[PDB]
Amino acid sequence: SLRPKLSEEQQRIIAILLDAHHKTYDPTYSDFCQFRPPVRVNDGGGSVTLELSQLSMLPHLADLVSYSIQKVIGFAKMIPGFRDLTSEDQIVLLKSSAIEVIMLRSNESFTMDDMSWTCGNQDYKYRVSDVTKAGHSLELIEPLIKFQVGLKKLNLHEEEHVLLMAICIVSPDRPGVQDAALIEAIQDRLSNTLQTYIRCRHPPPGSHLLYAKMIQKLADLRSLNEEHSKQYRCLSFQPECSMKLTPLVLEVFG
Ligand SMILES: C=C1/C(=C\C=C2/CCC[C@@]3(C)[C@H]2CC[C@@H]3[C@]2(C)C[C@H](CC(C)(C)O)CO2)C[C@@H](O)C[C@@H]1O
Repeated sequence: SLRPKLSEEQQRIIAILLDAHHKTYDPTYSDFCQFRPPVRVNDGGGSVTLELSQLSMLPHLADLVSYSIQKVIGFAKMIPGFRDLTSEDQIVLLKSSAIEVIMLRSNESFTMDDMSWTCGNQDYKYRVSDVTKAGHSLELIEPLIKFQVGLKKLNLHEEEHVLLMAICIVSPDRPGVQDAALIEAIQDRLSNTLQTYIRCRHPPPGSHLLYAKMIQKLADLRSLNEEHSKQYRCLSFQPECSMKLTPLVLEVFG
């Protein structure tokens, strides 16, 4: 019922997060041509044996994800309060949420026109088929696409988008966290900002239980995270796979 106005601090938090995102997410994807080139082998049959023997799209996608992890680290460092955490806790949070924030931020390039992550010409258009060419299976891809569509349909304001990523990163329920109380205090400040923003700036009927739906996406992400982890493990068993990855990727997912 009540719709309190955003406090000055809350307005500041949102401005800071919008700015952090604009500085770490290039909507033109102009750096992508610097990654190792994408290669698409003929795999109309979706052969696991062939996909693993080649891993043709892995070098490019690994570079894309490595690049993205670097951007997420930069984004996180700008989250109000993040710097108040110990170095040890900052790293724990980053490593555990990296893949989830990547899935979230990727929703910006995802398009329902053809269910792909379109980052430019045909060369930089990523489809389910490209993900399989990188060693992953439908067990991850299927729910990932469903997740992207579900997120797209929430029609989030950029303010809600950046707050969701911040809330995802600053989670007290990550294994290995030291000061969970502090992390939770920081997360609550962000969650309260999101709830307040939704209540006084998000017009209906898109505001109906929007917060609950957003929180459910965070739960969905935990599942996707676990499935990606299991599959990455399997992928890492392929001889010479490390050379197709990057040191940052090896560390975060290793
Ligand atoms: C990265 C970003 C973008 C798209 C995200 C995608 C499309 C390609 C496949 C990805 C990268 C998917 C998200 C997860 C999925 C995954 C399952 C991860 C996996 C990585 C590994 C092999 C190491 O296991 C390869 O496929 C583009 C832009 O919006 C920026 C955003 O930052």
